[PDB]
Amino acid sequence: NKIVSHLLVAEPEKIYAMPDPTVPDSDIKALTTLCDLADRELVVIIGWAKHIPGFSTLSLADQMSLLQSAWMEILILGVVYRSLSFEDELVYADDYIMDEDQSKLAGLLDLNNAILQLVKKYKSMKLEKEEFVTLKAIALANSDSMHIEDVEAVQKLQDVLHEALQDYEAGQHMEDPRRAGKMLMTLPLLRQTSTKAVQHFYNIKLEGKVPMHKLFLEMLEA
Ligand SMILES: OCCC/C(=C(\c1ccc(O)cc1)c1ccc(C2CCN(C3CC3)CC2)cc1)c1ccccc1
Repeated sequence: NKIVSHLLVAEPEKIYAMPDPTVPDSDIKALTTLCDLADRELVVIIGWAKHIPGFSTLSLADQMSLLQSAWMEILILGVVYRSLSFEDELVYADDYIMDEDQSKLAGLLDLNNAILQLVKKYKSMKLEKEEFVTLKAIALANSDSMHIEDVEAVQKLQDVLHEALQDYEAGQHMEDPRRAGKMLMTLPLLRQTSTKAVQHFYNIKLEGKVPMHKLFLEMLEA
C-alpha cells in the first residue's frame, strides 16, 4: 500500500522526556515534565502531518482547524501504542513510564485508567504498526472541527485514508473480513479520553499550583 507505506516511513523518531533526578518528585514535576514533552511532540506532529496525502493542500485555516481538534487524540494514540507490550503502565517515552502508583502521585489515576482501557483493547486486537499510523492519520482527518470551510476536500481526505486502511486489511488480514471496521470502532474511545484529558487542564488551572505558559492559559480561557 502506497499510503500505508509512506506513513510508516514518516513515523517520527523517539522523543525523550529528559526527567531530572535532582528536582524532587511531585505532582508539579510530573506535570511540567509532561507539558515540555508534549510541546516537543506537537512540533513533530506538524512536520509529520505534511506527509499525509492531501493534508498540505488544504487552506491554512483548514489545516489549523483539523489540527486544533485532533492534537490530543494524536498524542494519546502515541502513548497507547508505545504501551502495547507493557502491563498497566503508560509509556510516555522510553525514559518516562507511569505505573498506577505514579499516576496517583500525579493526579492522573482516573485519566490513565481510561487510557489503559484503550491499551487493553488494542492489545487483544494485536494492533500492528501499519494500523497505528493509518489510525493516527484518520484521527486527524476525522477530527470533526466545526470550522472547516472545504468540507468536500476533508471528506475526500477521510476517504483516501479510510481506503488505505481497508485495502491494507483486505490483503494482510483475510481471516478477519471486518478488521478495518473493528479498528474504526475504537475511535469513539480515543475521542472520549482526549476530551477527558483536555478537560483536566481546567482542574489544573483552577488549583493554580502547577505553572502553565501564559499563552496556554489564554488559550484555555478562550
Ligand atoms: O495521562 C495522559 C495525559 C498526559 C498529558 C499530556 C500528554 C499526553 C501525551 C503525551 O505524549 C505527552 C503528554 C499533555 C500535557 C500537556 C499538554 C500541553 C499544554 C501546553 N501546550 C501549549 C503550549 C502549547 C499544549 C500541550 C499536552 C499533553 C496531560 C494532559 C492534560 C492534563 C495533564 C496531563
